[PDB]
Amino acid sequence: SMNPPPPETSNPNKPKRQTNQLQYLLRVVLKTLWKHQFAWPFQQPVDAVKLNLPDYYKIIKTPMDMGTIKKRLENNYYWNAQECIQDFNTMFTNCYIYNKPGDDIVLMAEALEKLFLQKINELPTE
Ligand SMILES: CO[C@H]1CC[C@H](n2c([C@@H]3CCCC(=O)N3c3ccc(F)c(F)c3)nc3cc(-c4c(C)noc4C)ccc32)CC1
Repeated sequence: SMNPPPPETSNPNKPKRQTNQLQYLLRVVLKTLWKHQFAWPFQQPVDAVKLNLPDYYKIIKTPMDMGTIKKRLENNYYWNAQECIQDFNTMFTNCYIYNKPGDDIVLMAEALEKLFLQKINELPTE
């Protein structure tokens, strides 16, 4: 099987706005997770061809990753902060769907998710 194309990251037909919460999601939340020791597997779409995982995209139909999330933020793809938070959650739960619970990559995603939730609790008002 081929890989699917990556998720859309820009849509000129979607309205665009800057908000304090979206800026925080980019400049603090995403940046902190990006620099975490376990970030590398989550920095781009899963290359199931390279990883020899022919069933990945048979099981995962809503792929999401931090490279896509960051591009979405940079392209003003999200109107509401909750849309971005949803994509982070999708990334984590995809890992928990595809992989067996004791697997190293699941433990790594759990560590990233714990830090994510801490940073989301510091989201500013507005
Ligand atoms: C830019 O090149 C990429 C970097 C991440 C590489 N990678 C790796 C590399 C190569 C394969 C073996 C290995 O140990 N990897 C690795 C290497 C260094 C790390 F710091 C690390 F956390 C993992 N493992 C990946 C696992 C996943 C994954 C996700 C997310 N959900 O389910 C699975 C399976 C995704 C990517 C993985 C694949 C090539």
